[PDB]
Amino acid sequence: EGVEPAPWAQLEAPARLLLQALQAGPEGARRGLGVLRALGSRGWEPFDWGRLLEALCREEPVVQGPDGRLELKPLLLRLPRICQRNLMSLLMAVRPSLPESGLLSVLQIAQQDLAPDPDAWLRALGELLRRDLGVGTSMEGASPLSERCQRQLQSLCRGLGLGGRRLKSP
Amino acid sequence: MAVTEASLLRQCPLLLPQNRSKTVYEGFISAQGRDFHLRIVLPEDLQLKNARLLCSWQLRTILSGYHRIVQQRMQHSPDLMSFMMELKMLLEVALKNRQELYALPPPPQFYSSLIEEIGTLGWDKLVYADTCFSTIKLKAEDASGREHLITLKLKAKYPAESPDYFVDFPVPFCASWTPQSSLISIYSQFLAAIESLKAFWDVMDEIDEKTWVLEPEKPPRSATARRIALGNNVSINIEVDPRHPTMLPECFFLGADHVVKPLGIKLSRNIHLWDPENSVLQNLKDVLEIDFPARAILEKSDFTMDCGICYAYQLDGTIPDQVCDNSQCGQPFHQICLYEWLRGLLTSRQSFNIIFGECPYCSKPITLKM
Amino acid sequence: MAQDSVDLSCDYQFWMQKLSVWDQASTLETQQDTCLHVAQFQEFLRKMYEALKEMDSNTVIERFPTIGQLLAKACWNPFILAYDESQKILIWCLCCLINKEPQNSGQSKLNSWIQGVLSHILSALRFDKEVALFTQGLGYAPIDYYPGLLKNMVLSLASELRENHLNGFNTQRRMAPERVASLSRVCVPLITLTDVDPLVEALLICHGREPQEILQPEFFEAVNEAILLKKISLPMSAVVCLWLRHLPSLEKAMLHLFEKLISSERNCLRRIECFIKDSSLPQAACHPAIFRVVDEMFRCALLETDGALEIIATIQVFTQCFVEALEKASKQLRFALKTYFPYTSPSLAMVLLQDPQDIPRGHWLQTLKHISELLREAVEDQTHGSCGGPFESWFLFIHFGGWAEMVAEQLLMSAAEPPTALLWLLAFYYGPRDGRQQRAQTMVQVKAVLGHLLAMSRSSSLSAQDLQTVAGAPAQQLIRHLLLNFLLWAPGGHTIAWDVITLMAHTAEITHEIIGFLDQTLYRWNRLGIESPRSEKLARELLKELRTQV
Ligand SMILES: [Zn+2]
Ligand SMILES: [Zn+2]
Repeated sequence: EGVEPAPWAQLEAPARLLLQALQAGPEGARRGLGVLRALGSRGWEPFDWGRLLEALCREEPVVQGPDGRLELKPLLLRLPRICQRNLMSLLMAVRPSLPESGLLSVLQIAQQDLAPDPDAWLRALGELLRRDLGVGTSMEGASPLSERCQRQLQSLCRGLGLGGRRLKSP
Repeated sequence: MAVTEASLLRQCPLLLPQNRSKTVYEGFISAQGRDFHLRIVLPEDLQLKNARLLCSWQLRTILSGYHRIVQQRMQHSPDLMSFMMELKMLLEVALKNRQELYALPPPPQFYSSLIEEIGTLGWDKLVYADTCFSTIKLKAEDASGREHLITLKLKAKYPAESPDYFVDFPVPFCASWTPQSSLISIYSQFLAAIESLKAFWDVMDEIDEKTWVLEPEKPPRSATARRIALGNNVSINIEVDPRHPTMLPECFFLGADHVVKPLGIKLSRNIHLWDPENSVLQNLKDVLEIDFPARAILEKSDFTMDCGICYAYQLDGTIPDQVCDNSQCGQPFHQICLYEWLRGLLTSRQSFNIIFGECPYCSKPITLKM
Repeated sequence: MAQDSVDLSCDYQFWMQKLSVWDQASTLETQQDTCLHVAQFQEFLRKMYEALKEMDSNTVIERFPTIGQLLAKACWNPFILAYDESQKILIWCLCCLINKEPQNSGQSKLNSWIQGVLSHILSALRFDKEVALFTQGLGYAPIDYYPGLLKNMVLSLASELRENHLNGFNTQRRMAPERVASLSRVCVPLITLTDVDPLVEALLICHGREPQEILQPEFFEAVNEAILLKKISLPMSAVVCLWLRHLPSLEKAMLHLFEKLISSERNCLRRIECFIKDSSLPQAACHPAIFRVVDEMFRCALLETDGALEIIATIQVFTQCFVEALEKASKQLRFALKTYFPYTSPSLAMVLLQDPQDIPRGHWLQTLKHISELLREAVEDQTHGSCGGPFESWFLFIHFGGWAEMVAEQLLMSAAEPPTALLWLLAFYYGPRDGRQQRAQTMVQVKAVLGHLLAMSRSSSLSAQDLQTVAGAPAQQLIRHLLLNFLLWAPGGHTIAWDVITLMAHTAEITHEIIGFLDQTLYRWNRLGIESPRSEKLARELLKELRTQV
């Protein structure tokens, strides 16, 4: 009746194993790295990031919020929140060997443009991946942090004698 | 429009009301250039809590895996118009997901032009093409004499849009695609990337020749790390930058705490002597003031004897003991790790003190007795 | 001694009109709102306690109108009566309202009512019936089983969470998330009760398989405040889990480190190190998400101020801690440094990680002279396949103390024929974003200054005005720091240090700057085990006397 299958049920077995590993708390990202060396070791030495980053954007339906509202979510927002955070950490780790076309489709989801109740950690890891590609200078105040934190940190640094270095260039 | 008198026309044109009292609609519903048969009978009043909705078997097989959602939406949805909007949205999703089974290209542009372009390339290059003609894969050679592949994935419109290019080598590959460009264009870009990355390949090939590389085995071309072995029961891992390979790498040491310390010390003291005009090996040998072994054991190189969940030996006294009943996996585990793993999976079933499940790596029956 | 009633008499009506809404908190919204406002209620009660304490009962009618109703509503709400000291203060207030010698019957009724509410607080059986019957039969009172009962409820719930966690995607009873959120609301008032920490630790470790959070951020804010004030003492796995599922709690932790270096413990780097090590941030910053967020905040601060020595020294300390935690607990499967420091060439970091404890004191020069080469290449030859810019190479180079600070002290040792690469490094340290035309002028100024200082050192013990001449711009902090290193190094010092310090310390900012310099220098020496006791005692005395002037 109320049995729910795992949202990585229909995926390629190695991807399934990776997403099973990342589930496991803060040691999820290290375990993701161990998984990738344990597939470099096996018969399929390459790992199909380009297939996983399509599956991460593929949409399926859910009914959340009120009793009745149909909405379409991608995988990245449908799989467990610690799998999410340890994913994006692992994509920071292996960014150079990833296709940009897939990454940008992922980062657009992570940005969560026009959503209530966002994931601050997903948005922040989005920003930190954009900055590392070099397509998210963005000409904004788009920083990983909150406006609250950035303001409370201006408020304290104001109470300190500014240094003779010149790092901002007017 | 607001009312369901013109908004319904504009958003489902091929639904014709049979009856005067607009209660029986019949006809076709559109989704991604495809019309599906549909007959949607209401009761005497305007209520969807109970209604009939029959389909063609094409549409039923295409709405496989969403029947519950549609049934729920029939009861939850106020109006017919919004139900049709949701149904079109859902169809678009189903088709875009199962894009494999549902498609047809425009041959007069497609099938001929791709063969024309592959002839423009030369038929010594191409090595693979899929029966849907979606995937193709091409080959090229280095001046050093190395084979390097490039996978393309093509859409219904190949020349209109960019084709998805998948390539092994580690730096992100950038291909300026125009609608006027073609396979020779992207192939020239591929050869350009090859001749650029020549130096990195040379370094990693020299390592793979003259050292007992340990834990990548048959490494890909994307890999920048190479855990080299030296002496006995100590190794050094080495990550290399493609743009600046000959420059100093991030490097460190695994093994015995009493053996490793002088190596870190000697590295710290000699690290200023690195020079990016020689080779990595020819710099490492005079930095660490040692020579390497060339496959001191080539058969029993190493079998990772760790938990295969936590990747550690010695979790809280426990040892890797629980293994796979399989010749191809043989992967050890711990009781605790494997219990926490198997208690999750849906396949697993627990008797009194026994859990049967699938081995994580190979998905074969594995038994755990607590 | 101005108002004495008005603000308190307003807050009174506020609180009584809030208690009446709350009313035993048998729902979600009452519970959340209580969990928000309870702290201010505690302070309100302290002020009310002072007010009723200084005066006496039954004579005065200031707030005696509804004080009864207030203290009752407080008492029958258990989210209040389980917060830190709220129960103790409500007891105090009821003790103040009592009277020894009642005269009118109303005061006797009051005293009876006070005994009643006190009895409700301490000793009423508002629990399941049969357990009270059974215990009363066996001759056990509530005080000699409630502890074990609590203990057993807590273990039960904690096991249940663990089993709902292990049963991820399995055909079994799923702990309803209403219950998990309920427990998370209950943990908030009684976070400082030792008899509940298992339930906290279990809630943090047992994230489970949901896409949304089931706990609400009041839980996380509560736990974090308690972790940082040392009132709960969890293990490290749980505070990492906390950071890593509530990002504002990790920002709020890193701010609580900045108050310690801005306000409280300016230039007591031993105390900064003690706070950092007791905190879990080094251990937690081995997850790259957390190291990236931490460096982003360090960056914001390096920029708001224009290169504050206090933030610089704090970063150096943090980085040392983080390194000696990464080494400890990154044996198998460790992340590559370009994952923590992604904005630079890995070569440079792999040089700068190498500690100078490991190297002889004489071979520091060669290593610095090599680092200068790599920074110069990375800045000046800014071509594709390199750093993002000069600021990035600087911000890295600053993370690794020892090297950045040792520069001047090696210039003085080689002041005869100064190395141009060290001059370059020093000018880079005290100013990036300058350009070669500026850098050359800076370096030649420094070279002339080194000539004069070497002349003065190889001369006898001379005045302070001869030094103030060369001290007399865009290169002032550099010359100040170089001159301080001259004082500590040369044996001509420990005689005329005061004469120069007094002249240089015009303002308080220069005083703070010199204090920071000297604390950093002693931390550095005591760490590397390099010391001349003359310079140690000299610097300690100057620091002691200047910390009074500020
Ligand atoms: Zn294990
Ligand atoms: Zn197996």
